[PDB]
Amino acid sequence: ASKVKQDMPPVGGYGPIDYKRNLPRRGLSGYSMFAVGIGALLFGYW
Amino acid sequence: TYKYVNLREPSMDMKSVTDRAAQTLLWTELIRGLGMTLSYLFREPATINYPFEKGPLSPRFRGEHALRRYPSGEERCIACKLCEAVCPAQAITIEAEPRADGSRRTTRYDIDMTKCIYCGFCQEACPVDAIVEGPNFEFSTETHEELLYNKEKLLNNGDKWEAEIAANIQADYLYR
Amino acid sequence: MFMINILMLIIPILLAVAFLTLVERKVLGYMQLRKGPNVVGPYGLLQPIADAIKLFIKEPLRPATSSASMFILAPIMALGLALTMWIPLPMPYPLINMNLGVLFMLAMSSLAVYSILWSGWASNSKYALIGALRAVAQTISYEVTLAIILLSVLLMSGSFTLSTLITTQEQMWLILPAWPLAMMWFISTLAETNRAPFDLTEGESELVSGFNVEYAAGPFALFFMAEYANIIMMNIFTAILFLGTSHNPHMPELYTINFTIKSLLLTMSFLWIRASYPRFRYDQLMHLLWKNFLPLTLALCMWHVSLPILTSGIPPQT
Amino acid sequence: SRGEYVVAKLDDLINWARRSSLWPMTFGLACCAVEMMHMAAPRYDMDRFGVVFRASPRQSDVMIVAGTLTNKMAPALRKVYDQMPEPRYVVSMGSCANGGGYYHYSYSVVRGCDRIVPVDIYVPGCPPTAEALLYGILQLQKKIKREKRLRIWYRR
Amino acid sequence: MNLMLALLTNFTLATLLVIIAFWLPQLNVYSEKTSPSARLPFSMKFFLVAITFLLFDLEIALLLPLPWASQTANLNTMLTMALFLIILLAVSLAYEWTQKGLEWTE
Ligand SMILES: CCCCCCCCCCCCCCCCCC(=O)OC[C@H](COP(=O)(O)OCCN)OC(=O)CCCCCCCCCCCCCCCCC
Ligand SMILES: CCCCCCCCCCCCCCCCCC(=O)OC[C@H](COP(=O)(O)OCCN)OC(=O)CCCCCCCCCCCCCCCCC
Ligand SMILES: CCCCCCCCCCCCO[C@@H]1O[C@H](CO)[C@@H](O[C@H]2O[C@H](CO)[C@@H](O)[C@H](O)[C@H]2O)[C@H](O)[C@H]1O
Ligand code: SF4
Ligand code: SF4
Ligand code: SF4
Repeated sequence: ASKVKQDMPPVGGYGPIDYKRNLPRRGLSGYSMFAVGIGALLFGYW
Repeated sequence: TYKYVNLREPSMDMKSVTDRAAQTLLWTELIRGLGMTLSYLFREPATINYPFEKGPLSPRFRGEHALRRYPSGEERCIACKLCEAVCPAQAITIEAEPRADGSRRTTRYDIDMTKCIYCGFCQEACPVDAIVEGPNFEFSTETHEELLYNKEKLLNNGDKWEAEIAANIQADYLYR
Repeated sequence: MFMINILMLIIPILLAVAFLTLVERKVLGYMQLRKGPNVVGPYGLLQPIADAIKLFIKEPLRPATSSASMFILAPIMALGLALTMWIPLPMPYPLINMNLGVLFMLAMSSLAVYSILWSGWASNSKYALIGALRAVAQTISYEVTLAIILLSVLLMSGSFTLSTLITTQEQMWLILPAWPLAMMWFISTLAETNRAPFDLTEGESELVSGFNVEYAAGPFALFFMAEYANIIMMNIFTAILFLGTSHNPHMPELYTINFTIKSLLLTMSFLWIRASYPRFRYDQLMHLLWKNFLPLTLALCMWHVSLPILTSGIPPQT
Repeated sequence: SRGEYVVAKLDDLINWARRSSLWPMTFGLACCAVEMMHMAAPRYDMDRFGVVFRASPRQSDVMIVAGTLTNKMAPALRKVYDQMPEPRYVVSMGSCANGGGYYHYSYSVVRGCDRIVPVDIYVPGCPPTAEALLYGILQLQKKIKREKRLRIWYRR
Repeated sequence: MNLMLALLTNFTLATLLVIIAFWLPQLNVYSEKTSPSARLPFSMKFFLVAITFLLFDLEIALLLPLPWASQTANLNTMLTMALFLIILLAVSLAYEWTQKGLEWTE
């Protein structure tokens, strides 16, 4: 007899699926940013 | 279970207040949005080169109608009118009588392709796989009258597309 | 000889505008994961030509204008002023070397608001006129910061001569000493030319934005050419002002190549921005000017008057 | 250097420009508008053919009727058509616009938009696939390519 | 002479493009169609933004000579009067701001 064959998940299921929000952290601190910007002005002024 | 989408109170220390001031003045979160569109600029686009390339379809696709035959060339349609009864749009008009040899065959089989909703109910209802929706979807016309198919048009579609229609039926009839 | 020089400026300007329309559609296309024009000519290189022919043989619109003279004057003024803005630009040598070239460019751009006003008057539509008045209010508002920002930078240059900005930046781009002014300058040019996110004439908040509304207008192509000529010109002005290119008198072409690249990149950033952000509300872009840029621009003007004096860095007058 | 030759080549030029720069005014009435939006989306990118996505009715050259035209809506559709500058073309997209479709027998539905405006291309389907609509637009381009306005003028 | 020639050329071409933009469509000979003061009402706010632009624009006229003014020997006087003008420009904004002259809500 031919066994039943229909669309089914693979043995052991499927692998994990991500869904949570992921917005990574980037850049420098506020202090560091303002330091770089002020340093640029001073060098330009000089 | 539920979660809050927007119930975070910002911290009010120097480190944090100055981080938010930097964002306001230095436009950092706006620059971040520019980064995302720049990244897309360097991605391969998803555009296919139609009509040299075609969007993928499946054997179940519901396209232009066609009337089929048996391998001998005899028509499959025996004018039962199940298709005309089920048609949600009343797009099918059938008349029938005994053929010269006594066979039960249609003398009219019209589909108003501008009434049809391309639902595929007719091919589900047909007891002999006579009427099908084939794979053709490129049959737009310049006049309204060209979309009122009579039996001759539909038999011609069957003879035109049978090679593909038969293979698609072979691929899906075990799901039916 | 001079007549050749004029035509060697006007004609390339019109061609750059034509092909900027293609660059905009392809750059916006690829940022949107698609291609944009690539069928009409190889890589869409004939698309500007097909659009130009198509527009000029299209039927003129209805309804009829309220004022025939103002209907005709507005496009003449828009395009005439747009081309005029190019004549003092040093690339590296100007067509017309003006001692007050920067002031000339300010003065001519302040006249560009008349085409908006006249085309609204000639639209024969009450709602279209109200749309024109909102556009004028936006334009003149952001003219205030452009003038004050420009004055602040010239305090480091020392004169109103455009080619003196080249000498001023011989050692270093002015964007370093003046990046806060460059930021507000660049946004003001976007708002001045009614570019996204400041393109409310093409937005959804106008009384005439409804698709089924109609009013006297056109020709569309001539107004469109004038607008895009100003986009390029403003970005050329931005490069000269803040990203000065070194000029070698014996190899002027090197200036032109480097100067053209910077202008192109700045122009592409206009397209970049249009792809990236939603549109401002009218009251919000007024708030941006009057309650953010203007207070900071006045403060930075005070600073740039004082800074050369207190550092003993006043520039020369000649 | 006959006038027939020059008129023939001038026809090809203006026909080329008009079909290569087709600006549609999409009248998104119902479901079919979704497939029209999938024709603009990245996979098919109608803009790559010179067919700008969102164009104002003042500059549009073709009206696409994408959905059911009800009686209450018919006057507004005719008004837009009358305000389109020429040359103007109409594409009827989907069963509803073609002939009423599923709602053909309704008291409130116009049985085909060709009772209101002249239609150049009929695109069948409920809805036509985005590719089917694109096929229809390319069919309109070839119809424009066949135009002979100047040849007919020359023989008047 | 050159500037006059440039202005004449620029506005001459703009004029020719405009008239041919209006005549060239008449080659098609399209069919005939045969189918079509007072307040606006104007908001006071739109008038007041225009007036504010003007008064701010007049103060900018007084600030334009600043690049030349910095070449003077009397720098202390010049700097005092330059900052005085810009500050009064700021005071005009502050007065407008704190009397809700910059609002768009009715
Ligand atoms: C030593 C001392 C020397 C003294 C001088 C020291 C000065 C340095 C410290 C000051 C820094 C000044 C920064 C200058 C930028 C102006 C800041 C600004 O006004 O942005 C805030 C504005 C409003 O922000 P919002 O959060 O909406 O509301 C706040 C008001 N309630 O929001 C905005 O303006 C956002 C921008 C709106 C437009 C968005 C679309 C464009 C974004 C992309 C631009 C990319 C960068 C362009 C760079 C071009 C350079 C050529
Ligand atoms: C048509 C395309 C042409 C381009 C061709 C290809 C070349 C690409 C070059 C473009 C470079 C910009 C693209 C990359 C931008 C994306 C990087 C990024 O996302 O950084 C985000 C970073 C973090 O932001 P955030 O998460 O909010 O953190 C806040 C507290 N840390 O945010 C930041 O750190 C921002 C730091 C910079 C802030 C500077 C503020 C503006 C100052 C104006 C100076 C402009 C100087 C440059 C102008 C050009 C002259 C060279
Ligand atoms: C020698 C050169 C001769 C001049 C040639 C001029 C060719 C002009 C080609 C334009 C190509 C299409 O370019 C595109 O047009 C449409 C207008 O329909 C613009 O569309 C924009 O303006 C219209 C209103 O005017 C809005 O309804 C629309 O929402 C907005 O996006 C796009 O911002 C622009 O990217
Ligand atoms: S597909 Fe549906 S609507 Fe069309 S003829 Fe068959 S049953 Fe009728
Ligand atoms: S097509 Fe099939 S269902 Fe319809 S009348 Fe013929 S045999 Fe019956
Ligand atoms: S034809 Fe079909 S898909 Fe299109 S509007 Fe009508 S019911 Fe919807």
